[PDB]
Amino acid sequence: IEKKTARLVMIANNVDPIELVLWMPTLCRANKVPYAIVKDKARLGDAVGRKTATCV
Amino acid sequence: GAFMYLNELWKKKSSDVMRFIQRVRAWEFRHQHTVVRLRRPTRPEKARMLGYKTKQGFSVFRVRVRRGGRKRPVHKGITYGKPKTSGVLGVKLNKNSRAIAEQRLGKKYGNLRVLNSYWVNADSTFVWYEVVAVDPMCRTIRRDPRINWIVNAVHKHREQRGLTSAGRKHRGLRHKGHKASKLRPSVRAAWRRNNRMVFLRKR
Amino acid sequence: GKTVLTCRKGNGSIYQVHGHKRLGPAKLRILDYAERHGFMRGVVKTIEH
Amino acid sequence: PTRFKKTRHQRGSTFCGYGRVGKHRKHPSGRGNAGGQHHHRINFDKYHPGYFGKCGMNHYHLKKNPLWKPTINLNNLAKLIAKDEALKAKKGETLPVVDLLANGYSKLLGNGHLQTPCIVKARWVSKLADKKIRKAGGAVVLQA
Amino acid sequence: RESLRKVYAGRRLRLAMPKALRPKLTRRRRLALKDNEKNRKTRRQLRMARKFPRRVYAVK
Amino acid sequence: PKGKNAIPHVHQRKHWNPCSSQKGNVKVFLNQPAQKLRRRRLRLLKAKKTFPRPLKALRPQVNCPTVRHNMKKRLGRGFTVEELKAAGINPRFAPTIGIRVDRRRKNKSEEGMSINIQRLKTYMSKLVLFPMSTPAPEAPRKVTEEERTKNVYKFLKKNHSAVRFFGIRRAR
RNA sequence: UUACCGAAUCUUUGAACGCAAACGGCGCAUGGGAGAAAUCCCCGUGCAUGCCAUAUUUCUCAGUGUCG
RNA sequence: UAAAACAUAGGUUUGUGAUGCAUCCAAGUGGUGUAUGUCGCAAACUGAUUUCUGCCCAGUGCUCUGUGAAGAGGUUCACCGGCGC
RNA sequence: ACUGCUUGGGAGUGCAGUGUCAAGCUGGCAGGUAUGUGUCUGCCAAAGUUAAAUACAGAGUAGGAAGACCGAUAGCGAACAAGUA
RNA sequence: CAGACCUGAGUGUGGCAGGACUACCCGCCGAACUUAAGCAUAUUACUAAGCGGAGGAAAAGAAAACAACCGUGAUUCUCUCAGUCAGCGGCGAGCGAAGAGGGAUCCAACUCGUUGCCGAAUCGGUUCUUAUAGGAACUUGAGUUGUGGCAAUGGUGCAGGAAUGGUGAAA
Ligand SMILES: [Mg+2]
Ligand SMILES: [Mg+2]
Ligand SMILES: [Mg+2]
Ligand SMILES: [Mg+2]
Ligand SMILES: [Mg+2]
Ligand SMILES: [Mg+2]
Ligand SMILES: [Mg+2]
Ligand SMILES: [Mg+2]
Ligand SMILES: [Mg+2]
Ligand SMILES: [Mg+2]
Ligand SMILES: [Mg+2]
Ligand SMILES: [Mg+2]
Ligand SMILES: [Mg+2]
Ligand SMILES: [Mg+2]
Ligand SMILES: [Mg+2]
Ligand SMILES: [Mg+2]
Ligand SMILES: [Mg+2]
Ligand SMILES: [Mg+2]
Ligand SMILES: [Mg+2]
Ligand SMILES: [Mg+2]
Ligand SMILES: [Mg+2]
Repeated sequence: IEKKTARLVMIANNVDPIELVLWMPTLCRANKVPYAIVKDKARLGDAVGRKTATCV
Repeated sequence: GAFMYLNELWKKKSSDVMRFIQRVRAWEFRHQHTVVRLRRPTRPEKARMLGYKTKQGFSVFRVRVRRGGRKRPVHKGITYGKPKTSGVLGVKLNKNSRAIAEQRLGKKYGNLRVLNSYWVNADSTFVWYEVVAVDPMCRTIRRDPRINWIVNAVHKHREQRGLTSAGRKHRGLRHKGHKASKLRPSVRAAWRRNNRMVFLRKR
Repeated sequence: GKTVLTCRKGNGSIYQVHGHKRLGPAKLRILDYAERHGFMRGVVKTIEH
Repeated sequence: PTRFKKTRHQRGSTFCGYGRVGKHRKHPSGRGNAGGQHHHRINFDKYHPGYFGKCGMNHYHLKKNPLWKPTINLNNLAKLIAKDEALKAKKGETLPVVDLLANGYSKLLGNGHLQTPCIVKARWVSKLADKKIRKAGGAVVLQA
Repeated sequence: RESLRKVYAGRRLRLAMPKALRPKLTRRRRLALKDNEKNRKTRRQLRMARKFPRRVYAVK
Repeated sequence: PKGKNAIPHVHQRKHWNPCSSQKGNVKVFLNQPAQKLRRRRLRLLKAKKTFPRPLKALRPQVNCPTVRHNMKKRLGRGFTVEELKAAGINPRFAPTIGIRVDRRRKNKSEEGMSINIQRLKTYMSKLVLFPMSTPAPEAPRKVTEEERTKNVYKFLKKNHSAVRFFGIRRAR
């Protein structure tokens, strides 16, 4: 995000402390990286083969 | 630099978003036991500063503590002897509340060895410190150079001895130099050292 | 001085209710759905002291 | 030596010099300096007149090392100069040189009759020392 | 005991050994870090000790 | 307190003494001599144990702090990184060859600096490394010169007054 | 026989911990024993709570928590 | 010291509707009256019955009716915040 | 800030409680008399480990060396089946 | 809805905790007697008792230290500083240090988090090599809600020693 090499980012909706990611939407909005929140860290999980993914 | 964001997000504890998150938790934490283990810290970045690592044998605990001053446990509130030593309500515990939470936990669970604690939340009645206990006999701990000191018997109950960072705070050891000379190896050590009647062998 | 008897009854030691032979609390029936939407017939069985 | 105590002399004389009447008690007056302003008032006022009170400005955290300015008089500079070196010191000739920090002195008070010149080398000097020291044909040279 | 040390000889079962047969020391010698894990040092330290070995010396 | 006796201030009103009642606060030195041997045995026990190696590692010549002592030149606590550099030694190599290092010292003056680079540079000559396979000023004596004219006091006192009333001469 | 120390032996207890306890009481499970017309009886081992780890062939689950 | 005292019944008075009253506890989603609920509970005084308890509410007791200003700031001054009757 | 303990620590030494709660784009903390301000000096807190020199002031284990000490009402309570009867 | 995760249970499994000791030591707790010729602040004393904890020492320790110097340089200790022309204090009784300095000790220093560059390189378990190697293969098991790296040894063999013991003189 900061290096803005990312060209899309996928914040997960739910997170144990949302604080982990709570800032992230503002940070993509600042680097003007496209981003989307999505329903579950479990789905970013399996999408990455991890059992949960806070982000992708 | 995700820590840098998550660290300054928590520096705004009074911000209405952080004030809301904290609100729901303190609600959520009131309806939980005085000690509660967590699979993860509420504050991953803060726990990790204090030596927590997401590894086997590191475990986190959220230990509640009632706020407000100590009431000294004299019967019927009466106090005997000199008027100075009177006073029930207003004298304060000379011990930290991170200390008391590190000590509640480490005494309930002698299985473990508390590393540090950090403030998590605090409603009107309670403060919550999430402790980072290490389990001395997890193999991951035993074999990691950065942490296996905790395994050594000298730290069995560090917290009860006021060795943890909280227990060094109220113990005055956050000050070197002239602000902690009467305090400095320990208040007790300072006392021996000054109150000894040295007798040089030839005087 | 020394503790007043009004204060000692609050220890509720010697000063507790007896009640070994008490039958239990004398209350109304639990406020069932039946109480709230109908009635429950109970026959009186015996009037105790 | 227990042999020499008059404890040992008056073994047998029942009251050990404390008197038959007016018996040797304990603390016939208070512990230590008790009643310094009462029943021992005549005592401190006679002997320790300034004992009670406060006199001046406080100096919180005094550091005596910065304050360290020990003094040697002109009259005592023979203590430092070698007697052999000091042998011939005409004012118009060569002079023994006397660093005073080396010898542990800081200021140079100009007391008595110096008459043998020396180039005293010291941190401080009296108004009268540098004058006397010059009039003898010597010279203080300031150091630190 | 000489035939149960025989049954449980070998690393694979040594953790499964009856503890009457397991080498009792003191409660502390057993719970203490073993040298196997005591002398562990972080990889940086391991390298910064090879790079500057306690080279022997004398001063004439 | 009857008589001319000085007012006594014998701070012994605490239970330092050991009686039936108290475990006293007392530090006698009865083992002083035994300890003197213990250390003495142990330093000798140590030098035997590390024969080539000097009993004590190389230390810097440092200035003492205050005005009371700045004339004194005590042994320091390890060389500056700048000193070890100038002597050409490597600072993390230095301790392994018996040279104390001290990251905290600053070479505030070129004097203590150069006294030490000479010291390490002198030590590295004396050093024998098995392959893995205090200086100060003095003065003699001299004729007095221009010194005879000037009063050093009004020189000393201007310079003292200059600082002493420096803040009070600004407002005027 | 003495001295020492490696192998063991170490009864009832006791933190005491299977449950009790002014009871040399009583269990459940596991294996043994004797025995006996099985029931009884003795014995060994396990069986406290809390917590950490783990389920290494990844245990079984619970939630109008989140989703799919 | 067995009384003349205490108790006593009887009398009165006070609190109090559970958010209670009295009250224990260092402390708590702790405790006692209260397994109760005014014909109850808690507190006091008097001391069976008969008879009567006059006058005094003066005293005492009980009851009832942060925000501005100045200052460089520390600060200072000002305004609002249970009594008296 | 308030309170409380604490300290030689003094308009606060440390601490605790509660309220309040930073900074890091003239940073922060110390610089032993408060405040605002300007210089300068040392430092870089709120995470962690760490031998030695030190304690053993009613401990232990295994040994050892002693004494200008006591000498059986003394020295440990205990020279003995003494923390025993 | 099947599952998935999150949260939480239940067993199995492998461990630990609890007790003792507690002279010293670390944390809290916390008197009064006494002294002040009374006594409340003070003092006793930040002591005793009380509670909780360690170890063979502990605690402390690597600078948010001192100084104000020609500057020193972790901690502990010690002598001194100093019963102080510090300071506290019904400024009374009383209490009372610190810098520096001599010394002991000291080839004494390091590690995280973070930052940056990477990004599972990690860990656990299984097997394996004569090895629960700092090895190797293998593992979704944990872990990217961040392990770890970078910059700011295990196995087997021989010996000697030391140290303890065993032996051992004259007349
Ligand atoms: Mg006579
Ligand atoms: Mg006499
Ligand atoms: Mg007489
Ligand atoms: Mg007399
Ligand atoms: Mg008389
Ligand atoms: Mg004074
Ligand atoms: Mg049992
Ligand atoms: Mg009566
Ligand atoms: Mg009547
Ligand atoms: Mg009337
Ligand atoms: Mg005090
Ligand atoms: Mg910092
Ligand atoms: Mg005897
Ligand atoms: Mg214990
Ligand atoms: Mg008195
Ligand atoms: Mg005690
Ligand atoms: Mg330690
Ligand atoms: Mg430590
Ligand atoms: Mg130092
Ligand atoms: Mg004191
Ligand atoms: Mg990391």
